Amino acid sequence: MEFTEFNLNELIREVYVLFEEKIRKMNIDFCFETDNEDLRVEADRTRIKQVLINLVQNAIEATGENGKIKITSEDMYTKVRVSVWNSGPPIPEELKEKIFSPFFTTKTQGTGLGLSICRKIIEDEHGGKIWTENRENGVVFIFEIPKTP
Repeated sequence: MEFTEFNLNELIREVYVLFEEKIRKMNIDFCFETDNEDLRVEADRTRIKQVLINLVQNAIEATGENGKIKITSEDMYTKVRVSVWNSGPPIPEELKEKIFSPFFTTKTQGTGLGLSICRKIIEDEHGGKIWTENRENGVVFIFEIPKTP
């Protein structure tokens, strides 16, 4: 695991830069907002990164050309929350939970949403929570981790 202290907002930036070319090519309107530029946490930097990478990849794929992605990060005292919202069709409430389970079907297209590993990292490793809600003309994926283990 190796837990290090880092600016969580630095991870968000690295992941935007990773997908920036694609986001631009697709004419996706991207927004990042934080209520605290220095959002310090002790966590497994590599694994949290992996979660953000998956959430942004999925948001790009779900929103499609001319879509919209917003990431927000929030300082909540002893914990942080990161929200990755995309414009696009809602996830049916029935797959809202199911989506984080180790469930698998050949019906799923592409290489998968990778959300079981996301839940493994956030909840099982970090003691936090990850969930999804339907919002605006879109869908949001939210996680919360404690600031310290």
